[PDB]
Amino acid sequence: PQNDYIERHIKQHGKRLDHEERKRKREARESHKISERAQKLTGWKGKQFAKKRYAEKVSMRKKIKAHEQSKVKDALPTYLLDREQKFSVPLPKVRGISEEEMFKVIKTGKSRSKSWKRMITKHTFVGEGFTRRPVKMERIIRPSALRQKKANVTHPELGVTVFLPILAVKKNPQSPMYTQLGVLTKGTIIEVNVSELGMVTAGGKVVWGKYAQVTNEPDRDGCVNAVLLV
Amino acid sequence: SQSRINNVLNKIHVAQPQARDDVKRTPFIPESVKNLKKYDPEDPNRRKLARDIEAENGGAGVFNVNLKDKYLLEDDEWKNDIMPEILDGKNVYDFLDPE
Amino acid sequence: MGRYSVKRYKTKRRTRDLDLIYNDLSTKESVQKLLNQPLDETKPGLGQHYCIHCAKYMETAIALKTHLKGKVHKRRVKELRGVPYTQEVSDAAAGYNLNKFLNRVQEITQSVGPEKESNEALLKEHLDSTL
Amino acid sequence: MQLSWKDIPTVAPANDLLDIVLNRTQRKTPTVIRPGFKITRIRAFYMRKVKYTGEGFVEKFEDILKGFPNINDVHPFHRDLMDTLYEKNHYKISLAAISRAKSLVEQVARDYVRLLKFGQSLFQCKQLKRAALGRMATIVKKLRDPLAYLEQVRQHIGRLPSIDPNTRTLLICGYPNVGKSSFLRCITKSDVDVQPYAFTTKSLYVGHFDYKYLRFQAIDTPGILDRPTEEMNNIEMQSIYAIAHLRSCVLYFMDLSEQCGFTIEAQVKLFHSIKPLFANKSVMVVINKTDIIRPEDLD
Amino acid sequence: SGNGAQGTKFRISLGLPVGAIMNCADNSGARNLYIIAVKGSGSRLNRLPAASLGDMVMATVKKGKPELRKKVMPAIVVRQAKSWRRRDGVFLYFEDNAGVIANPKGEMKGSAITGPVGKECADLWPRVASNSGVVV
Amino acid sequence: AFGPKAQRKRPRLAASNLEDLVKATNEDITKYEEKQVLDATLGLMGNQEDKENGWTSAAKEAIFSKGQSKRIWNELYKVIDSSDVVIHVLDARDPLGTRCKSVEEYMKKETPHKHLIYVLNKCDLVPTWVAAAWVKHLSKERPTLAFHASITNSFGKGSLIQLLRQFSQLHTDRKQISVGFIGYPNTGKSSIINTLRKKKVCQVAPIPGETKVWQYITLMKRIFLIDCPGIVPPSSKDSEEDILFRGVVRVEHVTHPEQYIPGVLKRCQVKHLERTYEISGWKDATEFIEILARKQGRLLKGGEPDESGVSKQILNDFNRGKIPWFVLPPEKE
Amino acid sequence: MATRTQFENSNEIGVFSKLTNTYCLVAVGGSENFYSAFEAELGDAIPIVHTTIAGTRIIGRMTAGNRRGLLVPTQTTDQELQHLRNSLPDSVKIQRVEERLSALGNVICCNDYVALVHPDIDRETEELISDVLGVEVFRQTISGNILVGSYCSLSNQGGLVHPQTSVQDQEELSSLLQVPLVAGTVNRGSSVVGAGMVVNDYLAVTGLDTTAPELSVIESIFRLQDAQPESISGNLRDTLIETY
RNA sequence: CUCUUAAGGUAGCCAAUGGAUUAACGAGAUUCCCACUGUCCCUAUCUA
Ligand SMILES: Nc1nc2c(ncn2[C@@H]2O[C@H](COP(=O)(O)OP(=O)(O)O)[C@@H](O)[C@H]2O)c(=O)[nH]1
Ligand SMILES: Nc1nc2c(ncn2[C@@H]2O[C@H](COP(=O)(O)OP(=O)(O)O)[C@@H](O)[C@H]2O)c(=O)[nH]1
Ligand SMILES: [K+]
Ligand SMILES: [Mg+2]
Ligand SMILES: [Mg+2]
Ligand SMILES: [Mg+2]
Ligand SMILES: [Zn+2]
Repeated sequence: PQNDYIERHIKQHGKRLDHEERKRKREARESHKISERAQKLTGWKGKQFAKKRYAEKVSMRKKIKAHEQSKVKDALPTYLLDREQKFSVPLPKVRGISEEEMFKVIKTGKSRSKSWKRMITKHTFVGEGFTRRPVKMERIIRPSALRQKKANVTHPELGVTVFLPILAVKKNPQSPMYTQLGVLTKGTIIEVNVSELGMVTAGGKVVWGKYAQVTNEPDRDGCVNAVLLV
Repeated sequence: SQSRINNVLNKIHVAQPQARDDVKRTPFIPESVKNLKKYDPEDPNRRKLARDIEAENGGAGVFNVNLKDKYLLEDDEWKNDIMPEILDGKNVYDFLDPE
Repeated sequence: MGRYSVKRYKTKRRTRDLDLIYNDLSTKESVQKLLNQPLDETKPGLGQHYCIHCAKYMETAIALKTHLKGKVHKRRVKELRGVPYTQEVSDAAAGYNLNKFLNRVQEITQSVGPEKESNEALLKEHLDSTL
Repeated sequence: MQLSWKDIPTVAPANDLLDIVLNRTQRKTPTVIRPGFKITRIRAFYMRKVKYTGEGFVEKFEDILKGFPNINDVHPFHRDLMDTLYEKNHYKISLAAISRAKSLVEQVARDYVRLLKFGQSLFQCKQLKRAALGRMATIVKKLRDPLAYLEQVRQHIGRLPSIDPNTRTLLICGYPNVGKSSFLRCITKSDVDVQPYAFTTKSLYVGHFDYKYLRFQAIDTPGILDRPTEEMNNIEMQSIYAIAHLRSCVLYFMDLSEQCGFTIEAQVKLFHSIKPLFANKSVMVVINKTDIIRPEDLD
Repeated sequence: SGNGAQGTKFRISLGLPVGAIMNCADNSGARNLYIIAVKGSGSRLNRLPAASLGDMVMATVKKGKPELRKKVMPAIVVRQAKSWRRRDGVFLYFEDNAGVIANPKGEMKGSAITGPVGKECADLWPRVASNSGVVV
Repeated sequence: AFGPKAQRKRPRLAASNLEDLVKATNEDITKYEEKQVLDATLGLMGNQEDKENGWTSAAKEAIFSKGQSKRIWNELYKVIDSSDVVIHVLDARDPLGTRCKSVEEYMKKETPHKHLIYVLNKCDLVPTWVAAAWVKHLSKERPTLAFHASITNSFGKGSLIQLLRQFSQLHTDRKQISVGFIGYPNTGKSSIINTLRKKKVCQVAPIPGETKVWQYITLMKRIFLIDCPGIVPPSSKDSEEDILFRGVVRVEHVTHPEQYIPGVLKRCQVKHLERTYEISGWKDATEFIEILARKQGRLLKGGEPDESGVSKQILNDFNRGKIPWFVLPPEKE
Repeated sequence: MATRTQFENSNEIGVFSKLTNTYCLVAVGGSENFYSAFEAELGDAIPIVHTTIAGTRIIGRMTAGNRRGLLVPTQTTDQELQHLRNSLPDSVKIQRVEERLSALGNVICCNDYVALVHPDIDRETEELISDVLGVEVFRQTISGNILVGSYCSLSNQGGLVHPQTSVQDQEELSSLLQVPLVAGTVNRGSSVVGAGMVVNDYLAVTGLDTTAPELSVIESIFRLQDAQPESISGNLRDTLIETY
């Protein structure tokens, strides 16, 4: 068969003789079936059924509201219309993180008798030109999978988020030791490259570096989120 | 195109014989074959085929055909006769002989 | 049943049959074909140095000569002296295809036998000359 | 050539695909883990979740990508026909969006397995697995429009007639209502509908017959209006591309009774206008409807 | 019973498990065949798949043409050394194990088969029967 | 664009006229015919006809994928992350064949402060001018040092040591520097380290995978050397034959080595082969193997020559340097 | 007079049946549909016989004969031989042959007047073929192919050889057989034509998968229809050029 | 102030040889091949 052969077949032969009646009775039985499913489905399927029922009812209410609203009834230039898009920090206080949580003891030796190496369990920024220290003298371990270079920065102005490279770690509120180790936890002040935002000072200089505050826990969600400090 | 020429010639040729002897080799068609009436599936009065016999008796895999029914013997009562095979450690078949 | 007989006469370690070797020796064409073989890489001695009686390849001509000077080869030669014992002999001893067996024996004694003997004589003297 | 592309598996939309893959993870991988177990066990549990979900999405995307035809590698007749039917630009952009989603899902799975190697507790490991699955879900949700387009394309392209561009072909062409479909019905057993109104036939129809122990195919085309190519529409583009590509015997049908709605002068103008199309193709003119009026008794 | 086989196949004693090497009885240039799989094989823990006469196997050529080598191809077993029962009333066996190269439809790659072919295999495979000079 | 609610009824870019349409379609058909002829020269003669008869190429042996394990690559990235200087060890017989271009790219992109140089080892296995030309052509890209590794009779040891002293003096801010040795298996990294130490401190063997973990060696108080397991970057153009002739696989685990013997005949000079093996007169690889086996007495039970054993020994001789061969350097400009 | 049928969905008609001018032999397998396909063309004009050879079904490949004789191999039981003798009239000679090459259908290709034989058949088997089948005997190959009975299909009117048979070989074989020869396939490209079809002077039966050009060539060479000689190669040249 | 790419056509100069790629030996560690087989498919049977 070719092209719309089922539609042509219906046009040339019709449907089954009980098609309309059977479809009509199925649609009439739908109300009983929906009630039976709501009371009989169990577990995950029941929870999904209730969730979908709530969403459908919300959608119907919005459609009714829009219909009745219809039945009742920035100052951009010409080339931008018809187009779419206190010195307190936002996190003055964050959860305290102890050294027991921050560091993991690494055991060394054949019988695991030595315990002087420590591994940082959080995400870090190691800076440019990082080379690992030789393994015999490496006390602090900052593994490469937990090293970050870029962050999602939200600008309070214009409400946009951009993926910006990290320039430095300015202040980790937990400790200056974590600051100098480059630990990126919630509330850490970082320096970010803001070159693609196109900022200019009052003197005509181009801004390409500013500060931001980390607003999430990268050890929990695998990424760095920060809000720009403006 | 000269590429598909040789094989076309080789497969389009018909080999022909030429004499080699004065012996007549003529096609042989039996008289009953040449007098046979053509079978018609859509015809009320046709020969009954063995598959029709099978379908009316048991169908395929249930009908048990008798292979002795077509025997051309001197006496037709001999058709359903069991041929003995062994007699006292001897095969009957290698003693069976005219005269 | 015993290990010696099992591992010597296992079916996968079978050797050529004596009636087949008798047929190999009966005709001159078979003798020449088995005497002059193409260089085969997978046979000992590159397919040369083949004793027809024992159906056996030797690595070298000196090996073939030392083999011909042996009781094993003479045993095989003695075995190939008589009628090659087909199934016809067993059938006739049972008393079946008697005329066929007797005709075969007459043909062996009249034609096939002496021709095989002459071929064996020529083959032995050729092996003596070349070895 | 493949010549026919009915064997493409069904393309689920974005929400349905999310349901299928995520519920497959919840069903086919174990769901019970305890905070009292070894951290190695907990990490392996959540790593298996992330990896299995990633593989499910990748297998769906691969089944999509392998099934659909390669528009630039098919015979040029099929390339032009599918371009007319489905808009080649949108076709390739949708398939490329699927390919990009596949790459992003693989990257997310690899990144979060590597992170999960350093998880210290059930809470952190669970948060990392939820982050990985949520990022996969975001990627899939961004595929909503291309998936719906591709599902429509798959359903339509599975029903296209199989046309061999290198076999023996009789092309049938002319104005609407001149008898093209009627002649195809007379010479083949194709079931093309015959009606007294313009453009009953909106796609190419194929029939077959045997002449001197050879299989011939005949192509009925939608009618052609006498317009320039710039104002020619896609329905006529089907016939134009068929005539341009298929080396054949083109049969141009003429009606002298003008019951097609067109005059004899217009039909001759159409012939002389489509004259450049049948170069190095055998051409015949069939004057249909001679039971009404014959060429003998013209003016 | 395999694709291309003609009808059903009754059980025969198995003689060729995976890892066996049989001779090549056709004239396609192969010398022996190494069995790596058996078509129609069942499944049971620790049990080796094995082939009998008239079975289709997947085999590689160990000795023969390099063109035939490094390729996995179907083969049909035409002789076996393991004794098997014929329903007429005799146990019988051949001197060697032997197979012939085929395609998945069971059509012969070579043009002739040297040596006898078991009746069971010949009756199961029509192309083997057509290429056979000796049928036991 | 398409569907129940589609509004496109015309082509976006119509042909200018029917003459343009027919000419473009004729050119497209001719290009398609030529392209299909070109792919029928190879692919239909190969892969497509194998499915018709049901033939399949045998499985790729797991031995040819050695040097590509996650453990080895974890070790490699660890040594790179620890190294201030990275030495890429190349075989003087086939340096471009033994180059790790992907790792060079990654180092130039992600770690530009690490200094990457070339050491061309096994320079005693090629003629003098071949080594000179290879040093000249590789120096256009990176600093290259020709080398012969040996504890007692080496070449280039003083040059390499004074170069590492210059690197240390440049990084006087660091209290010590680390030099990591990377490259293909069996190119001689452990040998070079042993040569610099004048002591057998790293295990050396012709079998691939002799070095399995990294190893620190103190050369001077301010210079450390890091031995690394060999790596083989995956590629699609490189075949199992190329991998085998680069000395990467264990020949004793390959299935049929007689099929790789013709590559030996292609890569080696005939007079050199006949001087190495005291034979002559072969016209093909199988004849060469048979003659060598009969000379050596490598016969099996029954007089068949041991083709596989002789082929494995030949492949070992080629890789271990008992047969002279080299790849010509690029032409002088 | 070329018909198409299958034996239990097999296109190998010549494997499972034997057709001469005066009798037809069929395998016993399953229903009576194969027998009835032959009976629809032959009626009661010649005997159509159900038979087994060594308890097998491959009877066209196990036996050879013509309108005067029928040769069965040494594996035939006394009971099968007796059943064949009871079914056929005395005008057909029936002989059991002691030959090593027991696939007589594969190793003998014959008609009422001549026979091609495998080059290694016995002298006694050749004399028996000459005496019982009543034909001249020639030791031959079809372009290097032994198994002439499976790689050639022959009648008194014409012959079909496998399509890789050269022109010179065709000419020499046609002179030996004194019938016109053509090269072709059967059953949609099969080269084993003798095992693919059966034919006599007034009937040919091939598999269902035989294409219309192959069937037209078969009818032409065997002169099956009333006005269809072997000289319509010129009339079918266009179809054969398009097909080949 | 200066430093490295001058070396060229399948084996060179320079001092038989240019070597630890060391023969032999070894209840030393390791890989593979032939032969061989109840290690196994898949277990059966006999003696004390
Ligand atoms: N009198 C007459 N009318 C015809 C003939 N062929 C077609 N028609 C009529 O013409 C109308 C359109 O024919 P159709 O096959 O749809 O032409 P198409 O539009 O070119 O495919 C139908 O209503 C037919 O009844 C013919 O040969 N004679
Ligand atoms: N002739 C020669 N052989 C060498 C040289 N360097 C190394 N080899 C040999 O090549 C083989 C592999 O050496 P190895 O140090 O283990 O290479 P690795 O895998 O990179 O560590 C050893 O047998 C060495 O003796 C050299 O400069 N010349
Ligand atoms: K090594
Ligand atoms: Mg129409
Ligand atoms: Mg097991
Ligand atoms: Mg090493
Ligand atoms: Zn002897």
